[PDB]
Amino acid sequence: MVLLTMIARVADGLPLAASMQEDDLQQYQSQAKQLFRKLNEQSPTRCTLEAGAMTFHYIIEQGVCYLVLCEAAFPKKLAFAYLEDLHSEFDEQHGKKVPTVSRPYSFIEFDTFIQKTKKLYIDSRIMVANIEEVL
Amino acid sequence: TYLEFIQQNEERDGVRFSWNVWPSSRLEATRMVVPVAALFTPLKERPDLPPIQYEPVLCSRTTCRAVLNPLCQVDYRAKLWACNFCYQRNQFPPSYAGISELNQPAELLPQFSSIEYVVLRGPQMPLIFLYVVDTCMEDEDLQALKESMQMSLSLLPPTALVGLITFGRMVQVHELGCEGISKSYVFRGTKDLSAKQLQEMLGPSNRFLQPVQKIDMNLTDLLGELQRDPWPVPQGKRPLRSSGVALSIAVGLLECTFPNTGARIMMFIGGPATQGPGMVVGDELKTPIRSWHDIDKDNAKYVKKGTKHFEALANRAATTGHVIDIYACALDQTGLLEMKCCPNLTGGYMVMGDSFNTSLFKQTFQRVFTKDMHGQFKMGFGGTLEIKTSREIKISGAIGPCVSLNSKGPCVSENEIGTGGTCQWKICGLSPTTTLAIYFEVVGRGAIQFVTQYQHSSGQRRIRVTTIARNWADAQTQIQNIAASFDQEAAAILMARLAIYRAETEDVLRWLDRQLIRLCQKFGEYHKDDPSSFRFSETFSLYPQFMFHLRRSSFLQVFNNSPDESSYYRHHFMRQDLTQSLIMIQPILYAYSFSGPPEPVLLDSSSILADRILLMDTFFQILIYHGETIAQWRKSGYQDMPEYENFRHLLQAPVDDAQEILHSRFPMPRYIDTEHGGSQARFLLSKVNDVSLQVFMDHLKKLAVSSA
Amino acid sequence: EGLRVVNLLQERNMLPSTPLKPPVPNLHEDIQKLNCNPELFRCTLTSIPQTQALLNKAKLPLGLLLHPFKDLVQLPVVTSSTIVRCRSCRTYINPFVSFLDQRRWKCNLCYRVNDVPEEEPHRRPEVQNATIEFMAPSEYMLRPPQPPVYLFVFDVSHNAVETGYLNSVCQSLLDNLDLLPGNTRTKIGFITFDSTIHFYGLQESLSQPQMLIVSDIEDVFIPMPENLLVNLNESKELVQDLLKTLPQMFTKTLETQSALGPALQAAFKLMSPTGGRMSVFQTQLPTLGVGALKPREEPNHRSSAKMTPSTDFYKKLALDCSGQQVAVDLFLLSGQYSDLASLGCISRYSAGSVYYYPSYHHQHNPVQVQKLQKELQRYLTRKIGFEAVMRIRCTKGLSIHTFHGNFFVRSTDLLSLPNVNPDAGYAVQMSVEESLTDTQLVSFQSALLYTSSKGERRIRVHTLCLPVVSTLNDVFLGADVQAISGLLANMAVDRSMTASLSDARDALVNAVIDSLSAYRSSVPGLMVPFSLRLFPLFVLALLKQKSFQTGTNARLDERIFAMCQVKNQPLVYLMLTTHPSLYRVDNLSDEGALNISDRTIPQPPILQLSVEKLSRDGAFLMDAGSVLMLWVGKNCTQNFLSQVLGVQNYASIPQPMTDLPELDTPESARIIAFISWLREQRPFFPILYVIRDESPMKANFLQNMIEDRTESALSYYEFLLHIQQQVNK
Ligand SMILES: [Zn+2]
Ligand SMILES: [Zn+2]
Repeated sequence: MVLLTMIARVADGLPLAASMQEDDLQQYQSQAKQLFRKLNEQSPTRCTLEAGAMTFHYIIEQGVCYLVLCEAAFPKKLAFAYLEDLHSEFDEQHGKKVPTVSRPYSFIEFDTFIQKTKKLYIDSRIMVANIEEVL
Repeated sequence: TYLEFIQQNEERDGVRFSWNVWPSSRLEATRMVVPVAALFTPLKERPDLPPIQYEPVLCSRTTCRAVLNPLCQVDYRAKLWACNFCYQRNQFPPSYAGISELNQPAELLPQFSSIEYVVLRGPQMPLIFLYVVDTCMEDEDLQALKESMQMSLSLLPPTALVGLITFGRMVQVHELGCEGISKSYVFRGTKDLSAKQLQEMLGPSNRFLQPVQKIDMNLTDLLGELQRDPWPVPQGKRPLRSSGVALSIAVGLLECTFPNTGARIMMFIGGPATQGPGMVVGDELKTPIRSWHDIDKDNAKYVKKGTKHFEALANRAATTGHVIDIYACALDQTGLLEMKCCPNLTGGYMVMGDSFNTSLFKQTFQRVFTKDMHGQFKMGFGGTLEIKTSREIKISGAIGPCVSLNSKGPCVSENEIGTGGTCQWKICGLSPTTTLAIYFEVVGRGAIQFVTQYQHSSGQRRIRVTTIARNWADAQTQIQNIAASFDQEAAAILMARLAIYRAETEDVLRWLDRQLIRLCQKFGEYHKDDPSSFRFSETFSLYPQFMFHLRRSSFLQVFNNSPDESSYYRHHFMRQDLTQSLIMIQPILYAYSFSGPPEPVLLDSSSILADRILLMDTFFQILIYHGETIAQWRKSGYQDMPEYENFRHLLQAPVDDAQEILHSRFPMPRYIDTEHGGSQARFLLSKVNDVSLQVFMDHLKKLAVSSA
Repeated sequence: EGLRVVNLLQERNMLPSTPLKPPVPNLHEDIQKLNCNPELFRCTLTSIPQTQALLNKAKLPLGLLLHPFKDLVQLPVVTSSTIVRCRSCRTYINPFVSFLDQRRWKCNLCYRVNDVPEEEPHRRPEVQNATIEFMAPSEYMLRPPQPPVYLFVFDVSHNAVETGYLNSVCQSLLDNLDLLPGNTRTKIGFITFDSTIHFYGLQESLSQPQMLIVSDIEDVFIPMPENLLVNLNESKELVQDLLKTLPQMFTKTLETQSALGPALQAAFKLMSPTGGRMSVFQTQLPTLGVGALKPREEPNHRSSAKMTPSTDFYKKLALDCSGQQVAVDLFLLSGQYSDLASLGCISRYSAGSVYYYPSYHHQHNPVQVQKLQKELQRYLTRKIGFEAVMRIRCTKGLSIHTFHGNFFVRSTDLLSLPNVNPDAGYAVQMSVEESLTDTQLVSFQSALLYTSSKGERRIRVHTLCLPVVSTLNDVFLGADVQAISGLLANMAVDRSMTASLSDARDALVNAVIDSLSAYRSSVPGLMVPFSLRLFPLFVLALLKQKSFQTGTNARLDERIFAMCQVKNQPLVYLMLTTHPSLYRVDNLSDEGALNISDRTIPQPPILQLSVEKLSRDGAFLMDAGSVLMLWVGKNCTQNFLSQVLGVQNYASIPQPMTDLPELDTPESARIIAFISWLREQRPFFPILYVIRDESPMKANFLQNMIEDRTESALSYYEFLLHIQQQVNK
C-alpha cells in the first residue's frame, strides 16, 4: 500500500530507474544504495530482507537488480509479481544497453511505467534474512 | 356484529382501537389493563373519494377550533351548527347560506367521517430530491446504483428540483448544469458543519438544486460516468467513508435553501461509516463491526457517539421538514443502528440488501415512486397531525414515525408515552401506509378528531380530517360491555409498540407478561387455584397466541440477528398498519399438496408435513417448502414428465400465489425455495412452534388463577 | 586605453559612441586567454586589493556580478566518471591551478597540493575551459532527478476578468505546449482562485475536465490524489481542451475578493512532494484570508523619502516552497496598489522572478498585451533547471559576506535556488579578511548543481582569475564602472529596506564623493581616472531610476518592481534599464556592421542621454533593454514619415503604433535591420514604440534623458558641481 522501487546495476551499483512519491525516504533509500554496492556474483538470485517496520524485495536478472521497499506487512509473494512485470519491461525495452551506459539514472524515463504498474497493485481491485546482517 | 364494525371503521377512517367501548368512569379507566389506543392511518386510500376544493369550516371558540363533522348538530332553519367538542354555536359562512336539508355540506354526511380538504392558497412549492451517493464500493455494486439511480429520474415530475452529492473520503456537493467543466464543491470528510457555514462556504432554483426538466440531460450523464472514490484502499483496511459529514452536509445544504417544504434526502451507503463524526467502525478489518453481544459486553465504543450525531441530524432535519431515507446494501453490517434515528424520526425510509446489484434492491427502488391512478406519487411531505378530544380524553403519546411539535393544551396527558407532551406532531414524510399509534387516557359518546395537513405530491396543500365516535360504558353494566368491543388484533400490535419502544430505549417481557396475566384475570373465566377451567371468550382467545409470538419475535429477541437487522425489522413494525403488523409477529402459513388446496395451517411442527407444500409469509421473507417426500420427487427429475401434470401446478401454485404480493409490499421481501436439508429452511423451524405454545398456555393458566 | 586623468567638467561628452566594453584585468597573456566570459562572471575590481585597508581607502566596493545560466553558444560538457576537486575546500579543478609534478596540482583557492588520479594532463578539458559543465555522479543527489512540474495558478476575481489576461496566457500556453522543457515525465497543473480555490482534474475517463473547489480557506487541502498534476504527453488533448475553456468560464463573475494566501498554500501542497515551478498570476491587492494585505495610499511628488513588507507570511511561505524545490514566479498584472513590497517576497526567497504589467487590459492598454505576450514566450521556451543549489568559492584571504538575488542562503552559505532562471542575475560583496601577502593571483569559481529538463544532474562551474595589486592607483586602473554601479544598486536597495530611502540615496552620492575625495588625496577641478570617468554619470542614472528617484509621481508597486528587477536582473540589462542606449535613427548611413553577408545594420553613435542631443527635425530611438522606443520629430522630414513610417505628416500617426510596417525602401529595411540586430543581442523580445510625438501621452522617454535638470532633480553638470564642492571640503 506504500512503496519505494529502485533499479540499479549490480556491478558498480549505478542506479538506473526509480519511482518515489511522498504525500522517511532519507534513511531508507540509503541502505538500498548500500545494499546495491554489496551485491556481487555470489549474492542470492532472489532474496527477501527484513527490517523492523519495513522489508526489501529484489530479484537479479541479466546482471541488474530490481529492488522494492515496502513498510513490512504487504504481501510477500505479491511483491515479486510486480518486479516480474518490471523486469519484463526493462529487459524488453532497455535490456540491451544496461552495461553500456554510465550516467546515473540513465533510464529515468522508466519512471513513467513504474507508476502505472506500481498502483495496479495497491488497491485490491527466495531467502529470508535481516537487513542489518548483510550490511 | 362488532367484527364488521372493526373492519368497516378501518376501511373508512383508517383506525383500529384496542377498545371500541371506553370506560365511563375513573373507576375502570385506571383499571384498564391494555390501554385505550388506536392505530391511526392518516392517508388510507378511498375508492369513491372526492377531495373538497374549499376551506374547511372551523369553530368560533378561540381554544377549540375543531372541524365541522358528521357529529356536530345543525339548524338548517336558523343557519347554525353546534360543535360537539365544546358546545359553541357557530354562524354559517357565506358559501353555507344556500344550504338545505336535502343538499347538506359534504363535511357532515356520515360517509365523509373522514374527508380531504384541498386548501389551494399559496403558490405550490416544487419537490426536492437530494441524492447522497457513496462511491466506496465495487464496480459491479456501484455501476448498478448509477443505472438504478438514473431510472428514478424518468419518473420524477418536471418541476421538481434535484441535487447530487457523491462522497467517500471527501464530500462533493455538485453544482450542476455547468458546461464543459462540471464542477463540485469539496469538503473534509472529517469536520461537521453548521447550516450557516455550508451556506457561507457556498453562497426557484439553486446552482445545486435545479429543475429536472432543465437539467435532466446533464444529471444523467454525471451519474452515467460517476466513478469510485479515487483514494486507494490499503491491504487489510476498509475504505474511508465519511457518511457522518456527507449526511449532515446534505442536511445543512437543504437547511439554508428550502427550509419547510417537502424534500427527500436520499443516502445510499455501500458500507459503514469509517471516518468523521458519526463513525461506526475503524479502517482495520482485523477488528470487525460490533455485534449485539459486543454492545451488551461493552466492546463497541463507536456506537454511543455515532448514535448521538445522527440522532441530532434527525431532529435538525425533522424540525426543518426534510425526510432522510437510507438505502444500505453491503455484505457486512452497514451501521444502521446508530443511523436509524434519521429515517425513524423524520418519515424517511430504511432499505437493506446484500448488494445494490440485486433485482431485489433495484425494484424495491422504483416502488418508491409508484404513483396512484393519476400518475402522481403516493408519497407525501410535511404532515402536521393534530388530535382533538372530548372534554374527557387526554393523549399519553404517539409511537411511530413522528416528532413532537411540543404544543400544549388541556388535551395532553401528564403520562408521557414515547413521543408524549404534544397534541400536534410533524410526520416529515408519509404514504397511505403510514400508521402511528396514539395512546389515550380517560379522565353519551366520546369523539376524537384527527387533523393532518400535508404536502401532496402534486404540490397542493391538503388537509385530512377523520372524526370518530365510540360509546361510553353504562355503569350498571360496565365491565361486561367493554369486553365486547375489545380488538384482540389491534390491542396486541398496540401493546407490541409499547414493548419495542421500551426495548429500543432501555425487563421488558416482565411487563409484557404481567399485563397478559392481569388481562387473563380480568376478562376470561376461571375458578381460583384451578387451572383446568380457564377459557377465554371468542373476543380474547387469540390474544395469548399473539403474545406467544411477540415474545419470541425478532423484535424483542435481539440476539441471533445483527443490530442493523434488529433496527431494520423494528423500523417497519413501527410504521405498518395492523394487517401487515400481524404478519410480522406471527408468520402466515399456507398449504399445497395432492390432498386439499390453499388453506392456512398452524405454525407448528405438527404442520411441517413431508407430504405437503407450504408457503410462509414473514412480512420480510417469502418461503416455500418441500418436505422429505416432496423434496425427493423433485430431485427425481420426475417433475419433467408429462404423464404426472399434477406435479406442475403443485410446484407452481405458490409461485404465482407469491408473485402477487411479491410485487405489492413495499420493501419487496426475500424470495426463498428450500427443502429438507436446505440451507435456509432453518427459518422454517425457527418460526414454527418459556418453550413452545402448548406448555406456554399452561404456565399462564396456572398463574391466571393464583395470586392477584 | 590610458593611465590618464580626466577633468569631467571641461569634456562633458565623456561617454563613448560605441558600446562600452569590459575591462581586461592586468594579467599575463596565457592566463587571460583562459579567463571566463566577463558577461558570466566579473569583479567590480579587476585588480584586487591586498589589504582590507587599501580597499577601504579606495572607498570603492569589492564584489562580484555573476550571470551563471546565460544561454551560451559553445558549452563544453565533460562526462568524467569521477570528478576531480579540492580534497579540503572541495573546489573544482580550475585551469588557474598551478601544476607542478604532472602528478600533483596546486589548488588556487586553499593552497593544498593534490594528486591527479589516473585519469598531457595540462590540456585536459577541465583545464582548457573556464566555463565547463560536469555530469554529477550518484553521490551528488538526494533523490532521482525530479520530473518537470509546471503548475499554473490564475486569479479569476472580478478585476481579473475585466483585465482579460487569461485569454492571452491560455493561448500562449497552447502555442508553446510542446515547447515546454521536459521529456516524457513533464507534469502539469492548473488552479484558479477567487474567494475559493479551484483544482482541475484530467482523466481520459470522462469527457470533461473536473473543477474541484476548496472552500475551507482557513484549512486547505488537496481533493484528489491523481489527475490534478497530469502527464502532459498522454494527457495533452485534455490539457488543450481546458485552455480553450478557462478563458470563458468566468466572463460574468461578481467575486470582488481574492484569497491569494490560501490559494498559494494549497498550490504549494499540491506540488510539495516534487517541487517544480508555480506560475502565479495576480491582478489586485489580496484581501481575503491569510495574506490579508490592508490597502495603502500612493505618495505624490510632494512627499519626502519616508518600502518594507507588511507581513512575514509571503516570505515564510517562500521558505517552505524552497524547502521542497518549489519556485514561485509572480506575474502581477494590477492596476492599483497591491503591496508588491509584500507580494514579491514570494519569488525573492524561492528562486523566483517577478513580472509587472501595470494597468493590464486587453483593450485599454495594448502595450502590456504585447509585452506580457512576448515575455511569456521567453518564460515558457527558455531552458529550465530544477532542485538546483549553488556555492560561490573565492581564494583564501577573501571572504564573501553578503548575497544578492533570488535565492535562500542556507547554512554554509549555500544558495538554495529551487529553480535556475537562465535570465537571472546574482551578486556578492567580499572583503579582505586575511591580507594577500604571499599571493599575486586570486581566483573565484561558483558551481551550479541543478537537474535538467531531461532528468540528468549537471554542475555548471565558471572560474575566474584576477591579479592582486598593492597601490591605490593600480586599484583604480582596473576599476569596473558598470560592475560598480550594479553592485551599488543591489547594495542600496537593501539599504533602503534596512533604513530609509534617503539613506539609500545618500551612500549613492557618498560612493562617488568619498571615492574621488580619496583619489585626489592620492595625487583645480574634478579629477577622476579614465576608468571612473563615467561613475558620476551612471550613479546619477541610478538616483534617477524609478527605484530611487524622489520628486516624482511614482507609485509603490512600480518602484518595488523597479528594485525587484535590480536584485534579479543581470548586469547588462540593469545597465540598459538605467542608462538606455539612444540612437540617431532618422539618417541611417553605412559605416555599420555590414559583413554579415546580405544585411545593413549601421551602428549610429550611442548618444548621450540629454535633450540638447535630440533634434525636433529628426526621429530618435531609445533602447531601454526590455523595450525600444522612437521619438518622432514634429518638424521632422516627411521623407522619413512617408517611407519608413508610411505616413504623410507626423500628424497622421496612429497613437499606439505597435510596430513599423515592413515597407519597401532601403530606408525601411534599414531601421528594420538595426532594430532586429538590437533584438538578437537579447533573448528577451523587446517591444518598439514610435508613439513619441510631442504630446501623445508617453513622455517618459523624457525621464530617461538623465543629464537634464527638472523641478525635481539636478542636471549632470549640476551633479558634477555638488560632487566637486564636496570633494574639496
Ligand atoms: Zn368547538
Ligand atoms: Zn583547495
